[PDB]
Amino acid sequence: MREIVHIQAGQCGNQIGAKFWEVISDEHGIDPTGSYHGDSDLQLERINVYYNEAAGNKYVPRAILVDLEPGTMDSVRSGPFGQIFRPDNFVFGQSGAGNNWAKGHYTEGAELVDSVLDVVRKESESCDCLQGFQLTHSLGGGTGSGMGTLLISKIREEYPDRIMNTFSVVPSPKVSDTVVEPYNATLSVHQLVENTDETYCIDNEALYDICFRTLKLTTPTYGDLNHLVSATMSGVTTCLRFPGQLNADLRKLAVNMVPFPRLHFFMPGFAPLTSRGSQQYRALTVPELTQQMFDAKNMMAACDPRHGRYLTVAAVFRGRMSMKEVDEQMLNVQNKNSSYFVEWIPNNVKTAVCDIPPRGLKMSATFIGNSTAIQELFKRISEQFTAMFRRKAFLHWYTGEGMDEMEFTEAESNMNDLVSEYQQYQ
Amino acid sequence: LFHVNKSGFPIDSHTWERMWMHVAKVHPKGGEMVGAIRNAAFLAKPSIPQVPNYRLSMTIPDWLQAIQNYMKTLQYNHTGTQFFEIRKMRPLSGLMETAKEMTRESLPIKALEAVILGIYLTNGQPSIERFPISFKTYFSGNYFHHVVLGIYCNGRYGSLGMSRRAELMDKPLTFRTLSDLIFDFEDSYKKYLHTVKKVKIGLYVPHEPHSFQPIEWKQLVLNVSKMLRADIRKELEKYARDMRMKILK
Amino acid sequence: SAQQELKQRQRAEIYALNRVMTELEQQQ
Amino acid sequence: MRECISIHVGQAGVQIGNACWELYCLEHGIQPDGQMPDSFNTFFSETGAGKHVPRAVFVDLEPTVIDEVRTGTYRQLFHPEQLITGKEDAANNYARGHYTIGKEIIDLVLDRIRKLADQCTGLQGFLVFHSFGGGTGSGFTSLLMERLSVDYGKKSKLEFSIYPAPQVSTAVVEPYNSILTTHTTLEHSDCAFMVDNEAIYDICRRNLDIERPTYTNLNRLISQIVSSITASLRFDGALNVDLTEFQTNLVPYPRIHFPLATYAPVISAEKAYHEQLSVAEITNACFEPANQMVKCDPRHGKYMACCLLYRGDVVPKDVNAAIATIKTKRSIQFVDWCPTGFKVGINYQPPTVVPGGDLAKVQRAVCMLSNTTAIAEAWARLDHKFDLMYAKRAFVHWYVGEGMEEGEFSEAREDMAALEKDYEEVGVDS
Ligand SMILES: Nc1nc2c(ncn2[C@@H]2O[C@H](COP(=O)(O)CP(=O)(O)OP(=O)(O)O)[C@@H](O)[C@H]2O)c(=O)[nH]1
Ligand SMILES: Nc1nc2c(ncn2[C@@H]2O[C@H](COP(=O)(O)OP(=O)(O)OP(=O)(O)O)[C@@H](O)[C@H]2O)c(=O)[nH]1
Ligand SMILES: [Mg+2]
Ligand SMILES: [Mg+2]
Repeated sequence: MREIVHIQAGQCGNQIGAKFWEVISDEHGIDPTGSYHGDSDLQLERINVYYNEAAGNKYVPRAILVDLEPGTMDSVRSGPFGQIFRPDNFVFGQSGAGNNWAKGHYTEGAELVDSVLDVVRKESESCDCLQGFQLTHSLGGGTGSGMGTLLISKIREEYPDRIMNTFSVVPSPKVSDTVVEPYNATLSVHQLVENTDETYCIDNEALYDICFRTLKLTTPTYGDLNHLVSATMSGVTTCLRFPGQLNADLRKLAVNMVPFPRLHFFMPGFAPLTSRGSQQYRALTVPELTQQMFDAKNMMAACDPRHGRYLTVAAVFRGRMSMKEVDEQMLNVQNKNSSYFVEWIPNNVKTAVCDIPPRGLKMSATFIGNSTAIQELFKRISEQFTAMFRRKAFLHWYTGEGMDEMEFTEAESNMNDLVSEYQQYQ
Repeated sequence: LFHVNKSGFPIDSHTWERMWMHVAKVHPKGGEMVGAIRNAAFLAKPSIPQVPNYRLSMTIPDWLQAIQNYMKTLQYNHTGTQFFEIRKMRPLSGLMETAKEMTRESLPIKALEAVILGIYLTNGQPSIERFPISFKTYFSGNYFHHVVLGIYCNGRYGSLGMSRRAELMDKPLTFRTLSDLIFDFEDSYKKYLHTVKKVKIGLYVPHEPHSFQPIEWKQLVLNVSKMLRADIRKELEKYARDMRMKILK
Repeated sequence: SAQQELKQRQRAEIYALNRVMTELEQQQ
Repeated sequence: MRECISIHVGQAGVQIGNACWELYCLEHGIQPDGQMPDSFNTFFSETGAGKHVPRAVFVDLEPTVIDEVRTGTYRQLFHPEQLITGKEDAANNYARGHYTIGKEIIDLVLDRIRKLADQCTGLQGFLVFHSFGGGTGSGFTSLLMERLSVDYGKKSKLEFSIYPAPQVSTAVVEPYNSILTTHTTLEHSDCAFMVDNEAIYDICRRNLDIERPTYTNLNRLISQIVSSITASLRFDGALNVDLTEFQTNLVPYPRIHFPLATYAPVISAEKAYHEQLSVAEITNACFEPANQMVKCDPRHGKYMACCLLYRGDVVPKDVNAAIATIKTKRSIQFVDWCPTGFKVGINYQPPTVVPGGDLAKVQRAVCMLSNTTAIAEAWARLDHKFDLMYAKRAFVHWYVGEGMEEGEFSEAREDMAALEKDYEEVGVDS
């Protein structure tokens, strides 16, 4: 009950989802063959949130995988914990989108959408109480940016009463490996505003900075960044699966943190992140966790929180800890930083506490902030957009797929509209 | 004695006719102008004084002056009928609500609600600090009482308030000592051949508007008439030192 | 609607009356 | 032949009920499995073979806390039908608890009440436990109390709520829930006993010397107060005070029935040796402002009526002496229209201490209830919170999306303003 359907689109989404499933399975004590080899009874109590039982007393994830290039499925099945997925949930195209938004949403994306809605529908009648959906993808592409938005639009048509949780990776200016990011990014966020309840923006630049500066890694591959994102994802949905002193599911966060219907873009955090060398020079107390959460260098989106206020904040602690410590800490944190918090909301922190921490720690805390500083990112994207769209660069490829020109102007208008709306409350 | 409105607003029939009977009785000519104003088809609409706003450039003595001229502009009540019922022991927040609704309506004002208005206006300035002063005095075989609001901005003592008389309700920030201020009030009082008997001083009012701290009025009290002014000055300066260091509690 | 006109009349008459008694106190 | 049935709604109510039923099972000697190894009749039913069933109804729209109770150490105490569970929480939304998600469960609980109240002969009232901040504890309690009030017109209902603290808080939409619940708590219940978390945190930090207290300690203290209230119904003493007696003593006017509770002596096991803890000492400890379980200063108000439920080794002469010394003090200000303002009650059973907890095994204790006017501060602050948010219409779309109407938000505010005005206009002199 309160189950969640998980969908993965694009290479980035597929890899982050694979890491997320490895983390979740490790947390619940599931073998990579699908069997159970845990110790406690709390693991089985809410295993149905992310898993379906099967004959032979194994568990299969409730996951759907989509891409337009069959190589990603090959890598996912070959990789670790890839066998748990049942084969019929994989669906693939013939030729990838070629970083073309119009190709992954109009031309070849439509010819495969029916299978994904069919398997999603078949999974949604394999339950009784569905809380919502969640999708991992990248806005800088054609296979994740276009097909993803098409999929959420169709689903929101089907189930207006549920919720969606898109953990989208946004494109960064400096760390760019593509020439046509702004077009795809703007075209996707045109549709993300309306057909989604919570979007967690993630940036590769901020993740790389976290690995270099905090974890002191020498050669951070994509595995480490995917591990950090997976830790955040597992932190968000912990109160559905384990008991605590103050529970908070997805809808509680949605009502706490969405003051107005369109202001639902967040940037997460996580603590404690410590290098191997500095393991023994720390006390691991609630004040340390709270100081590390609100640090400007601990944000997962490449934005400066000092350049704007916080409409609303949440912090899902994890571990056996006092409640007075938490209440006094998230009170004095607001007291010292009154300039960084909005005056017309008397309380800005929605604190929740769980009891079961991660496997390798004693305490953790997933920080989720809703600040007016996020729009920084969008302005940068808009700048790049209006740099290329003025001279109509690379635009004939999108028109060749049947897309019209006015859609770009409409999406840019929506971008200015949303950025102004965030700017308003500051 | 003057009576008090207690029916909120508008004024009920009983207090209405009572006030009109009172003013008819006291006014020697009486019914002529009373009935003329009752049955006046059209009368001039009074203007709304605008509440001044604090500005950083202009100086603080001019700020106290400005509040004083606004209060003067508000046409001090001598109709003999209070319009806003005040309680001494009531918590401060109720008095802030009373002050803000009074500014909204902008009706005639007497000394007590005048000093409440002064507190409400000056509540926005941590540098400014204010407190109440009261006198119980004797004249013509009857006792009377008066209340004003003293201020201790920029290491200088000043006074605001209201009265039917002119110089008993307003002084500037030009006093080195509280004793000089109270003795100036005593001399102005003697100028009307009214004898002060007792003098009372309270405490600095807190700067938080929405609080339940009541207003103190009797923390210091002396019988000024009996004692010679030297001891009065000494005790008063001791008390002023005890106050400005926040020791008293 | 008529309540605000009632308050208008009340403040106008009481202002005029207060002016009259201020003049009388000047006489006294 | 003297009874009351308990309803626990929401996480806070269920978690307080855990401690409460632990305490009651401890006091009468009932094992966790309900098997004793006729004072229990107030809270337990005997059903042959010595099995004792509490008269409780555990309810929650979310199944996790009720499942925690089902798997806990008292799985064998309650019979299974009482533990009712929904499918999805109210999610801090009044409109989901009251209108949308409350409809599907309300009948299934009401009939259960109709069963329990049909097993008892004489019934004195109800003991409802809830929280104001939540979406379940507000909306579902509204629905349940409306239904019971239209059903049983003349049965007293005692709410034991948890009012939000001034500064400490754990939710962003608490004022909207509390202001909406103010209509049900007034006009349906009979005596609501407000409680804060910040006040009990301070009490545990200062008196008990605990630097890191969690919710278990707060629940234990609240359980001690409720067990003190429902003590004259179970044991016998010099003076006995049932529900309606102290209801007539406390509530002066029909619309002001919000007393604030207190307890004494709360002391650690170490400081007990250096303390005498006579009747005069504990009686004076109830009136100091550092022991009120609502974050408000009673020195800025007046006491309308008071009720001093003693228990343990006490005799009435000491109580009269202590009340005399209290009446001599000028700091403790009473109201002029209440020349006598103390309802005394003595009981012979001393307090009971849970083994896992941290409280001294004292020999006498007093529970003080006061219908003072200082409670308005605890309301006034919250109104300001509402005023700051509703001005911008923040979060209103969530509530209006669940079928709720917007005008109710202003209606609740004007009702609360009327309550504060009525509470202030009494207490004036003469
Ligand atoms: N944290 C991570 N970021 C990634 C990862 N892979 C890609 N990214 C970023 O994703 C961006 C593009 O992602 P994708 O290759 O998935 C675009 P997509 O596959 O959906 O379209 P097609 O290539 O046409 O199939 C790229 O600029 C990378 O900077 C990853 O594994 N982890
Ligand atoms: N004293 C005490 N208070 C608690 C406890 N648990 C939660 N609270 C209070 O409850 C408030 C939040 O409302 P909840 O009672 O948790 O809401 P709910 O009853 O679970 O209803 P839902 O939100 O729909 O789940 C917080 O402000 C806490 O102060 C507890 O165990 N003891
Ligand atoms: Mg690709
Ligand atoms: Mg709950």
